[PDB]
Amino acid sequence: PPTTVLLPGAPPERVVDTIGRGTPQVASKVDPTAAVFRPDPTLAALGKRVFFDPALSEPRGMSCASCHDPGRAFAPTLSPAALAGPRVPQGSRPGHFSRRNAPSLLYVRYVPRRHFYQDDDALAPAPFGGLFSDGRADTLAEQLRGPLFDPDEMNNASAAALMRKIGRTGLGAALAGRFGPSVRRDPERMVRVLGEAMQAYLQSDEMAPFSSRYDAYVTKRAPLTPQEMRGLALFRNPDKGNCMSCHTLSDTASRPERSLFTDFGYDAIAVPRNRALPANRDPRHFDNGLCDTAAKLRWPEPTQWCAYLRTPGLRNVAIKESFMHNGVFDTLRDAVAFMNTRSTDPARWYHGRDTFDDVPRAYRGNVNVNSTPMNRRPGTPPAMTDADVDDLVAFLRTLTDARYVGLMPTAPDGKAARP
Ligand code: HEC
Ligand code: HEC
Ligand SMILES: [Cl-]
Ligand SMILES: [Cl-]
Ligand SMILES: [Mg+2]
Repeated sequence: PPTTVLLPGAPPERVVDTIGRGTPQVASKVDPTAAVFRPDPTLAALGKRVFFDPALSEPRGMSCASCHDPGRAFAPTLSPAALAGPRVPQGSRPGHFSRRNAPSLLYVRYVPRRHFYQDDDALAPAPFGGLFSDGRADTLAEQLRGPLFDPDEMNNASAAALMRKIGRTGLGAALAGRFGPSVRRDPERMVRVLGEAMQAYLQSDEMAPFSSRYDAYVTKRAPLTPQEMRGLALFRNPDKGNCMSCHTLSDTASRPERSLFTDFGYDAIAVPRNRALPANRDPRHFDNGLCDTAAKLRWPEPTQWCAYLRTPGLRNVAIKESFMHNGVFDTLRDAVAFMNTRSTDPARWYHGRDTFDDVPRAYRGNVNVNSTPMNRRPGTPPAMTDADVDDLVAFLRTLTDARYVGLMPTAPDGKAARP
Protein backbone atom coordinates (compact mmCIF):
# COMPACT_ATOMS: atom_id res chain seq x y z
CA PRO A 1 0.00 0.00 0.00
CA PRO A 2 1.19 3.57 -0.57
CA THR A 3 0.53 4.69 3.03
CA THR A 4 -0.06 3.56 6.60
CA VAL A 5 -1.30 5.19 9.82
CA LEU A 6 0.76 4.11 12.82
CA LEU A 7 -0.82 6.16 15.65
CA PRO A 8 -4.39 7.42 16.09
CA GLY A 9 -5.07 10.60 14.14
CA ALA A 10 -1.51 10.78 12.82
CA PRO A 11 -0.70 11.72 9.23
CA PRO A 12 -0.48 8.72 6.92
CA GLU A 13 3.14 7.64 6.42
CA ARG A 14 4.67 6.83 3.04
CA VAL A 15 5.28 3.06 2.80
CA VAL A 16 8.43 2.09 0.89
CA ASP A 17 8.35 -1.71 1.45
CA THR A 18 6.63 -4.48 3.41
CA ILE A 19 8.70 -6.67 5.74
CA GLY A 20 7.46 -10.21 6.19
CA ARG A 21 3.74 -10.61 6.76
CA GLY A 22 2.48 -7.06 6.62
CA THR A 23 4.93 -4.93 8.61
CA PRO A 24 5.31 -1.59 6.80
CA GLN A 25 8.65 0.06 6.22
CA VAL A 26 8.07 3.83 6.20
CA ALA A 27 10.08 6.62 4.61
CA SER A 28 10.23 9.00 7.60
CA LYS A 29 10.34 8.83 11.38
CA VAL A 30 6.95 8.61 13.05
CA ASP A 31 6.44 11.75 15.13
CA PRO A 32 4.41 10.62 18.17
CA THR A 33 3.37 14.22 18.88
CA ALA A 34 1.38 14.28 15.63
CA ALA A 35 -1.07 11.73 17.01
CA VAL A 36 -4.53 13.01 17.93
CA PHE A 37 -6.46 11.29 20.72
CA ARG A 38 -10.22 11.91 20.94
CA PRO A 39 -11.61 9.03 23.05
CA ASP A 40 -15.31 9.15 23.80
CA PRO A 41 -15.53 10.12 27.51
CA THR A 42 -18.13 7.52 28.51
CA LEU A 43 -16.19 4.86 26.59
CA ALA A 44 -13.02 5.83 28.46
CA ALA A 45 -14.97 5.66 31.73
CA LEU A 46 -16.10 2.16 30.83
CA GLY A 47 -12.49 1.22 30.13
CA LYS A 48 -11.47 2.54 33.54
CA ARG A 49 -14.19 0.42 35.15
CA VAL A 50 -12.80 -2.64 33.35
CA PHE A 51 -9.26 -1.73 34.43
CA PHE A 52 -10.15 -1.86 38.13
CA ASP A 53 -12.63 -4.78 38.09
CA PRO A 54 -11.19 -7.65 40.17
CA ALA A 55 -13.79 -10.11 38.87
CA LEU A 56 -11.87 -10.44 35.60
CA SER A 57 -9.26 -12.88 37.01
CA GLU A 58 -9.38 -16.55 38.01
CA PRO A 59 -9.49 -16.90 40.95
CA ARG A 60 -11.30 -13.60 41.30
CA GLY A 61 -9.56 -10.75 43.06
CA MET A 62 -7.01 -9.47 40.55
CA SER A 63 -7.64 -6.49 38.27
CA CYS A 64 -5.40 -4.76 35.77
CA ALA A 65 -4.50 -2.38 38.60
CA SER A 66 -3.05 -5.32 40.56
CA CYS A 67 -0.01 -5.00 38.28
CA HIS A 68 -0.47 -1.33 37.24
CA ASP A 69 -0.96 0.66 40.43
CA PRO A 70 -2.52 4.12 39.88
CA GLY A 71 -0.59 5.23 42.95
CA ARG A 72 2.69 4.36 41.21
CA ALA A 73 2.16 5.77 37.69
CA PHE A 74 0.35 2.56 36.70
CA ALA A 75 3.51 0.55 37.25
CA PRO A 76 3.34 -2.46 39.57
CA THR A 77 3.50 -2.30 43.32
CA LEU A 78 4.92 -5.76 43.93
CA SER A 79 3.35 -8.13 46.43
CA PRO A 80 5.63 -9.02 49.35
CA ALA A 81 6.23 -12.40 47.73
CA ALA A 82 7.10 -10.82 44.38
CA LEU A 83 9.43 -8.32 46.04
CA ALA A 84 11.25 -11.13 47.84
CA GLY A 85 11.28 -13.38 44.77
CA PRO A 86 11.43 -12.62 41.04
CA ARG A 87 10.75 -8.85 41.32
CA VAL A 88 8.05 -9.02 38.65
CA PRO A 89 4.29 -8.97 39.33
CA GLN A 90 2.56 -11.86 41.00
CA GLY A 91 -0.36 -13.31 39.06
CA SER A 92 -3.74 -14.48 40.26
CA ARG A 93 -2.42 -17.44 42.26
CA PRO A 94 0.35 -17.94 44.83
CA GLY A 95 3.67 -18.80 43.26
CA HIS A 96 2.60 -17.64 39.78
CA PHE A 97 4.32 -14.61 38.26
CA SER A 98 4.42 -12.62 35.06
CA ARG A 99 7.14 -13.68 32.62
CA ARG A 100 8.46 -10.09 32.48
CA ASN A 101 8.35 -6.95 34.58
CA ALA A 102 5.34 -4.69 33.97
CA PRO A 103 5.89 -1.10 32.83
CA SER A 104 4.12 2.09 33.69
CA LEU A 105 1.10 2.56 31.44
CA LEU A 106 1.30 6.33 31.57
CA TYR A 107 2.26 7.55 28.08
CA VAL A 108 1.47 4.12 26.59
CA ARG A 109 -0.80 5.80 24.03
CA TYR A 110 2.31 6.99 22.16
CA VAL A 111 3.59 3.48 21.36
CA PRO A 112 3.11 3.19 17.58
CA ARG A 113 2.15 0.18 15.51
CA ARG A 114 5.03 -2.03 14.40
CA HIS A 115 7.01 -0.60 11.49
CA PHE A 116 10.50 -0.50 10.02
CA TYR A 117 12.53 2.63 9.25
CA GLN A 118 16.02 3.05 7.78
CA ASP A 119 17.77 6.23 8.91
CA ASP A 120 20.17 7.99 6.57
CA ASP A 121 23.16 6.56 8.49
CA ALA A 122 21.88 2.95 8.51
CA LEU A 123 22.68 -0.03 6.29
CA ALA A 124 19.39 -1.80 7.03
CA PRO A 125 15.92 -0.88 8.30
CA ALA A 126 15.33 -1.05 12.04
CA PRO A 127 12.13 -2.14 13.82
CA PHE A 128 9.96 0.19 15.88
CA GLY A 129 6.68 0.03 17.73
CA GLY A 130 4.45 -2.74 18.93
CA LEU A 131 3.12 -3.24 22.45
CA PHE A 132 4.88 -5.51 24.94
CA SER A 133 8.69 -5.63 25.11
CA ASP A 134 8.72 -7.97 22.09
CA GLY A 135 6.19 -5.93 20.10
CA ARG A 136 3.85 -8.90 19.72
CA ALA A 137 0.66 -6.76 19.96
CA ASP A 138 0.08 -4.11 17.30
CA THR A 139 -2.63 -2.12 19.14
CA LEU A 140 -3.94 -1.59 22.67
CA ALA A 141 -7.09 -3.53 21.79
CA GLU A 142 -4.96 -6.53 20.76
CA GLN A 143 -2.79 -6.23 23.89
CA LEU A 144 -5.75 -6.97 26.16
CA ARG A 145 -5.82 -10.66 25.21
CA GLY A 146 -2.44 -11.17 26.85
CA PRO A 147 -3.11 -10.74 30.56
CA LEU A 148 -6.75 -11.88 30.42
CA PHE A 149 -5.97 -15.39 29.18
CA ASP A 150 -2.43 -15.95 30.51
CA PRO A 151 -2.47 -18.71 33.17
CA ASP A 152 0.31 -16.93 35.08
CA GLU A 153 -1.51 -13.55 35.08
CA MET A 154 -5.33 -13.21 35.09
CA ASN A 155 -5.85 -16.85 34.05
CA ASN A 156 -9.25 -16.88 32.34
CA ALA A 157 -9.75 -20.22 30.63
CA SER A 158 -11.34 -18.92 27.42
CA ALA A 159 -13.16 -15.95 25.94
CA ALA A 160 -16.42 -17.88 26.34
CA ALA A 161 -15.85 -18.43 30.07
CA LEU A 162 -14.89 -14.78 30.59
CA MET A 163 -17.96 -13.67 28.63
CA ARG A 164 -20.23 -15.86 30.76
CA LYS A 165 -18.66 -14.50 33.95
CA ILE A 166 -18.91 -10.85 32.88
CA GLY A 167 -22.37 -11.31 31.42
CA ARG A 168 -23.69 -12.19 34.88
CA THR A 169 -22.40 -8.97 36.49
CA GLY A 170 -23.28 -5.31 36.30
CA LEU A 171 -20.37 -4.89 33.90
CA GLY A 172 -22.08 -7.23 31.45
CA ALA A 173 -25.27 -5.17 31.73
CA ALA A 174 -23.32 -1.95 31.14
CA LEU A 175 -21.54 -3.43 28.11
CA ALA A 176 -24.85 -4.65 26.70
CA GLY A 177 -26.39 -1.26 27.43
CA ARG A 178 -23.86 0.50 25.23
CA PHE A 179 -23.04 -2.16 22.63
CA GLY A 180 -26.21 -4.26 22.43
CA PRO A 181 -27.18 -7.74 23.62
CA SER A 182 -24.82 -9.72 21.37
CA VAL A 183 -21.84 -8.89 23.61
CA ARG A 184 -23.30 -11.42 26.04
CA ARG A 185 -23.59 -14.11 23.33
CA ASP A 186 -20.52 -13.62 21.09
CA PRO A 187 -17.21 -14.12 22.95
CA GLU A 188 -15.24 -12.56 20.08
CA ARG A 189 -17.31 -9.39 20.30
CA MET A 190 -16.97 -9.31 24.10
CA VAL A 191 -13.18 -9.36 23.86
CA ARG A 192 -13.19 -6.80 21.06
CA VAL A 193 -15.38 -4.26 22.86
CA LEU A 194 -13.40 -4.68 26.08
CA GLY A 195 -10.41 -3.75 23.94
CA GLU A 196 -12.18 -0.73 22.48
CA ALA A 197 -13.11 0.51 25.96
CA MET A 198 -9.62 -0.09 27.34
CA GLN A 199 -8.04 1.65 24.36
CA ALA A 200 -10.22 4.70 25.00
CA TYR A 201 -9.17 4.80 28.66
CA LEU A 202 -5.46 4.39 27.96
CA GLN A 203 -5.59 6.99 25.17
CA SER A 204 -7.21 9.61 27.44
CA ASP A 205 -5.26 12.68 28.55
CA GLU A 206 -5.49 11.41 32.15
CA MET A 207 -2.97 8.74 31.12
CA ALA A 208 -0.38 11.21 29.76
CA PRO A 209 -0.13 13.98 32.38
CA PHE A 210 3.27 15.60 31.62
CA SER A 211 3.43 17.03 35.15
CA SER A 212 7.09 16.39 36.08
CA ARG A 213 9.72 18.95 37.02
CA TYR A 214 11.42 18.16 33.71
CA ASP A 215 8.16 19.13 32.00
CA ALA A 216 8.16 22.44 33.87
CA TYR A 217 11.73 22.93 32.64
CA VAL A 218 10.55 22.30 29.07
CA THR A 219 7.41 24.46 29.16
CA LYS A 220 8.47 27.36 31.41
CA ARG A 221 12.22 26.85 31.95
CA ALA A 222 11.51 26.37 35.64
CA PRO A 223 15.03 25.69 36.92
CA LEU A 224 16.42 22.30 37.85
CA THR A 225 19.30 21.83 40.28
CA PRO A 226 22.92 22.10 39.10
CA GLN A 227 23.30 18.36 39.70
CA GLU A 228 20.17 17.60 37.69
CA MET A 229 21.52 19.74 34.85
CA ARG A 230 24.84 17.86 35.01
CA GLY A 231 22.81 14.67 34.59
CA LEU A 232 20.85 16.14 31.68
CA ALA A 233 24.15 17.04 30.01
CA LEU A 234 25.56 13.54 30.51
CA PHE A 235 22.30 12.06 29.21
CA ARG A 236 22.62 13.85 25.87
CA ASN A 237 26.43 13.64 25.59
CA PRO A 238 27.29 11.08 22.86
CA ASP A 239 30.69 10.43 24.50
CA LYS A 240 29.52 9.87 28.08
CA GLY A 241 25.95 8.72 28.69
CA ASN A 242 24.77 8.73 25.07
CA CYS A 243 21.37 7.88 26.54
CA MET A 244 19.51 10.23 24.20
CA SER A 245 20.49 8.09 21.21
CA CYS A 246 17.86 5.56 22.29
CA HIS A 247 15.87 7.40 25.00
CA THR A 248 14.83 10.32 22.81
CA LEU A 249 14.35 13.79 24.24
CA SER A 250 14.13 17.38 23.01
CA ASP A 251 15.30 19.56 25.90
CA THR A 252 15.18 22.65 23.62
CA ALA A 253 11.57 22.09 22.50
CA SER A 254 8.72 23.76 24.36
CA ARG A 255 6.29 20.82 24.12
CA PRO A 256 6.75 18.09 26.74
CA GLU A 257 5.44 15.42 24.39
CA ARG A 258 8.61 15.83 22.29
CA SER A 259 10.40 14.13 25.23
CA LEU A 260 9.08 10.57 25.63
CA PHE A 261 12.55 9.19 26.51
CA THR A 262 12.34 6.45 23.91
CA ASP A 263 12.24 6.19 20.13
CA PHE A 264 10.14 3.01 20.51
CA GLY A 265 12.96 1.13 18.80
CA TYR A 266 14.67 -2.08 19.84
CA ASP A 267 18.14 -3.03 20.98
CA ALA A 268 19.98 -5.81 22.78
CA ILE A 269 21.85 -4.68 25.89
CA ALA A 270 21.95 -8.15 27.56
CA VAL A 271 20.94 -7.39 31.14
CA PRO A 272 21.84 -10.13 33.63
CA ARG A 273 19.68 -13.23 33.96
CA ASN A 274 17.06 -13.22 36.72
CA ARG A 275 17.15 -16.84 37.90
CA ALA A 276 14.24 -16.23 40.28
CA LEU A 277 11.89 -16.14 37.28
CA PRO A 278 10.03 -19.48 37.05
CA ALA A 279 10.75 -19.92 33.34
CA ASN A 280 14.49 -19.67 33.99
CA ARG A 281 14.42 -22.78 36.18
CA ASP A 282 15.29 -24.46 32.88
CA PRO A 283 18.87 -23.26 32.21
CA ARG A 284 18.24 -23.80 28.48
CA HIS A 285 15.33 -21.34 28.51
CA PHE A 286 16.02 -17.74 27.51
CA ASP A 287 13.52 -14.94 26.96
CA ASN A 288 14.85 -13.84 23.56
CA GLY A 289 12.51 -10.91 23.01
CA LEU A 290 11.75 -9.60 19.55
CA CYS A 291 12.81 -12.61 17.50
CA ASP A 292 9.76 -14.60 18.63
CA THR A 293 7.58 -11.88 17.07
CA ALA A 294 9.81 -11.68 14.01
CA ALA A 295 9.38 -15.43 13.48
CA LYS A 296 5.59 -15.21 13.78
CA LEU A 297 5.56 -12.33 11.27
CA ARG A 298 7.94 -14.12 8.86
CA TRP A 299 10.45 -11.28 8.99
CA PRO A 300 13.55 -12.48 7.13
CA GLU A 301 16.34 -14.04 9.19
CA PRO A 302 14.33 -13.54 12.39
CA THR A 303 17.01 -14.70 14.83
CA GLN A 304 18.99 -11.55 14.03
CA TRP A 305 16.48 -9.98 16.46
CA CYS A 306 17.05 -12.38 19.34
CA ALA A 307 17.89 -10.49 22.57
CA TYR A 308 16.28 -7.32 21.15
CA LEU A 309 13.75 -5.63 23.42
CA ARG A 310 11.77 -2.41 23.03
CA THR A 311 13.58 0.55 24.55
CA PRO A 312 11.39 1.63 27.49
CA GLY A 313 10.44 5.21 28.10
CA LEU A 314 11.95 6.57 31.32
CA ARG A 315 9.15 8.80 32.60
CA ASN A 316 8.46 7.92 36.25
CA VAL A 317 11.33 5.41 36.20
CA ALA A 318 12.48 6.49 39.67
CA ILE A 319 9.33 5.20 41.44
CA LYS A 320 9.54 1.66 40.06
CA GLU A 321 10.41 -1.18 42.43
CA SER A 322 12.45 -3.14 39.86
CA PHE A 323 13.99 -2.47 36.47
CA MET A 324 14.55 -4.01 33.02
CA HIS A 325 12.26 -6.47 31.22
CA ASN A 326 13.11 -9.20 33.76
CA GLY A 327 13.11 -7.10 36.95
CA VAL A 328 16.71 -8.09 37.57
CA PHE A 329 17.71 -4.78 39.20
CA ASP A 330 16.03 -3.45 42.33
CA THR A 331 17.62 0.03 42.27
CA LEU A 332 17.59 2.66 39.53
CA ARG A 333 21.29 3.34 40.10
CA ASP A 334 22.16 -0.29 39.32
CA ALA A 335 20.39 0.03 35.95
CA VAL A 336 22.38 3.16 35.12
CA ALA A 337 25.63 1.68 36.44
CA PHE A 338 25.03 -1.38 34.26
CA MET A 339 24.84 0.76 31.12
CA ASN A 340 28.23 2.24 32.08
CA THR A 341 30.21 -0.87 33.04
CA ARG A 342 28.58 -3.91 31.41
CA SER A 343 31.34 -3.85 28.78
CA THR A 344 34.27 -2.89 31.04
CA ASP A 345 33.35 -4.95 34.14
CA PRO A 346 31.24 -7.94 33.03
CA ALA A 347 32.21 -9.98 36.11
CA ARG A 348 30.43 -7.42 38.30
CA TRP A 349 27.15 -8.05 36.46
CA TYR A 350 27.32 -11.70 35.39
CA HIS A 351 28.47 -13.41 38.61
CA GLY A 352 32.16 -13.49 37.76
CA ARG A 353 31.64 -14.58 34.15
CA ASP A 354 33.25 -12.52 31.42
CA THR A 355 30.22 -12.48 29.11
CA PHE A 356 26.45 -12.29 29.12
CA ASP A 357 24.48 -14.88 31.05
CA ASP A 358 20.97 -14.32 29.63
CA VAL A 359 21.77 -14.54 25.90
CA PRO A 360 22.20 -17.96 24.25
CA ARG A 361 25.69 -18.49 22.86
CA ALA A 362 24.24 -18.53 19.34
CA TYR A 363 22.90 -14.98 19.67
CA ARG A 364 25.81 -13.21 21.41
CA GLY A 365 26.69 -11.41 18.16
CA ASN A 366 23.36 -9.58 18.37
CA VAL A 367 24.28 -7.71 21.55
CA ASN A 368 25.11 -4.03 21.16
CA VAL A 369 28.85 -3.45 21.60
CA ASN A 370 29.06 -0.34 19.39
CA SER A 371 26.95 2.32 21.13
CA THR A 372 28.53 4.40 23.87
CA PRO A 373 28.82 3.51 26.74
CA MET A 374 28.66 -0.21 25.88
CA ASN A 375 31.62 0.01 23.47
CA ARG A 376 34.56 -0.07 25.90
CA ARG A 377 36.59 -3.22 26.39
CA PRO A 378 37.30 -4.96 29.71
CA GLY A 379 40.16 -3.34 31.57
CA THR A 380 39.63 0.05 29.93
CA PRO A 381 38.12 2.98 31.85
CA PRO A 382 34.35 3.30 31.46
CA ALA A 383 32.86 6.35 29.82
CA MET A 384 31.53 7.67 33.15
CA THR A 385 32.49 7.98 36.80
CA ASP A 386 30.41 6.95 39.79
CA ALA A 387 29.69 10.66 40.30
CA ASP A 388 28.43 10.88 36.71
CA VAL A 389 26.12 7.94 37.44
CA ASP A 390 24.76 9.69 40.54
CA ASP A 391 24.11 12.80 38.44
CA LEU A 392 22.26 10.75 35.82
CA VAL A 393 20.07 9.29 38.58
CA ALA A 394 19.37 12.81 39.85
CA PHE A 395 18.27 13.80 36.35
CA LEU A 396 16.04 10.74 35.92
CA ARG A 397 14.25 11.69 39.14
CA THR A 398 13.08 14.91 37.45
CA LEU A 399 10.94 12.73 35.13
CA THR A 400 8.50 11.77 37.90
CA ASP A 401 4.98 13.10 37.54
CA ALA A 402 4.12 15.43 40.40
CA ARG A 403 1.73 13.21 42.31
CA TYR A 404 4.33 10.43 42.73
CA VAL A 405 7.47 12.31 43.81
CA GLY A 406 7.15 11.14 47.42
CA LEU A 407 7.84 7.55 46.36
CA MET A 408 11.35 8.36 45.15
CA PRO A 409 14.37 7.61 47.35
CA THR A 410 16.98 10.21 48.28
CA ALA A 411 20.19 8.18 48.45
CA PRO A 412 21.61 7.65 44.92
CA ASP A 413 21.38 3.85 45.38
CA GLY A 414 18.02 3.97 47.16
CA LYS A 415 14.85 1.98 46.47
CA ALA A 416 11.37 3.32 45.77
CA ALA A 417 9.07 3.60 48.76
CA ARG A 418 6.32 1.19 49.81
CA PRO A 419 3.99 3.36 51.95
C1 HEC B 1 0.20 -8.67 36.38
C2 HEC B 1 -0.17 -10.14 36.63
C3 HEC B 1 -0.53 -8.14 35.13
C4 HEC B 1 -1.85 -7.91 35.01
C5 HEC B 1 -2.97 -8.31 35.99
C6 HEC B 1 -2.05 -7.04 33.89
N1 HEC B 1 -0.82 -6.78 33.32
FE1 HEC B 1 -0.44 -5.34 31.92
N2 HEC B 1 1.50 -6.03 31.77
C7 HEC B 1 2.08 -6.94 32.65
C8 HEC B 1 3.44 -7.18 32.26
C9 HEC B 1 4.42 -8.20 32.83
C10 HEC B 1 3.66 -6.36 30.99
C11 HEC B 1 4.86 -6.44 30.03
C12 HEC B 1 4.78 -7.79 29.32
C13 HEC B 1 5.73 -7.84 28.16
O1 HEC B 1 5.81 -8.91 27.51
O2 HEC B 1 6.35 -6.80 27.86
C14 HEC B 1 2.39 -5.72 30.74
C15 HEC B 1 2.17 -4.83 29.72
C16 HEC B 1 1.01 -4.14 29.49
C17 HEC B 1 0.79 -3.22 28.40
C18 HEC B 1 1.83 -2.88 27.30
C19 HEC B 1 2.74 -1.77 27.80
C20 HEC B 1 3.89 -1.51 26.87
O3 HEC B 1 4.24 -2.38 26.01
O4 HEC B 1 4.43 -0.38 26.94
C21 HEC B 1 -0.47 -2.77 28.50
C22 HEC B 1 -1.17 -1.75 27.57
C23 HEC B 1 -1.10 -3.41 29.62
N3 HEC B 1 -0.14 -4.18 30.27
C24 HEC B 1 -2.43 -3.32 29.97
C25 HEC B 1 -3.06 -4.12 30.89
C26 HEC B 1 -4.49 -4.29 31.01
C27 HEC B 1 -5.50 -3.36 30.32
C28 HEC B 1 -4.72 -5.14 32.02
C29 HEC B 1 -6.07 -5.69 32.53
C30 HEC B 1 -6.92 -6.27 31.39
C31 HEC B 1 -3.45 -5.72 32.41
N4 HEC B 1 -2.46 -5.01 31.76
C32 HEC B 1 -3.27 -6.66 33.40
C33 HEC B 1 1.49 -7.47 33.78
C34 HEC B 1 0.13 -7.46 34.04
C1 HEC C 1 20.12 2.09 22.96
C2 HEC C 1 21.38 1.40 22.40
C3 HEC C 1 20.29 2.38 24.47
C4 HEC C 1 21.08 3.28 25.04
C5 HEC C 1 22.23 4.06 24.38
C6 HEC C 1 20.79 3.32 26.46
N1 HEC C 1 19.70 2.52 26.68
FE1 HEC C 1 18.59 2.40 28.39
N2 HEC C 1 17.65 0.72 27.62
C7 HEC C 1 17.82 0.23 26.33
C8 HEC C 1 16.97 -0.93 26.15
C9 HEC C 1 16.84 -1.84 24.91
C10 HEC C 1 16.39 -1.21 27.53
C11 HEC C 1 15.54 -2.42 27.95
C12 HEC C 1 16.47 -3.56 28.36
C13 HEC C 1 15.73 -4.62 29.12
O1 HEC C 1 16.32 -5.71 29.35
O2 HEC C 1 14.53 -4.39 29.45
C14 HEC C 1 16.87 -0.15 28.38
C15 HEC C 1 16.48 0.03 29.68
C16 HEC C 1 16.80 1.10 30.48
C17 HEC C 1 16.41 1.25 31.87
C18 HEC C 1 15.30 0.43 32.56
C19 HEC C 1 13.97 1.18 32.55
C20 HEC C 1 12.83 0.35 33.07
O3 HEC C 1 11.66 0.78 32.87
O4 HEC C 1 13.02 -0.83 33.46
C21 HEC C 1 17.03 2.33 32.35
C22 HEC C 1 16.88 2.97 33.74
C23 HEC C 1 17.88 2.86 31.31
N3 HEC C 1 17.77 2.04 30.21
C24 HEC C 1 18.73 3.94 31.44
C25 HEC C 1 19.62 4.37 30.49
C26 HEC C 1 20.62 5.40 30.67
C27 HEC C 1 20.65 6.37 31.86
C28 HEC C 1 21.37 5.45 29.57
C29 HEC C 1 22.55 6.41 29.29
C30 HEC C 1 23.67 6.15 30.32
C31 HEC C 1 20.83 4.49 28.62
N4 HEC C 1 19.82 3.78 29.25
C32 HEC C 1 21.34 4.20 27.37
C33 HEC C 1 18.50 0.86 25.32
C34 HEC C 1 19.37 1.91 25.48
CL1 LIG D 1 6.30 -17.06 46.39
CL1 LIG E 1 8.08 22.24 20.34
MG1 LIG F 1 24.79 -5.87 15.60
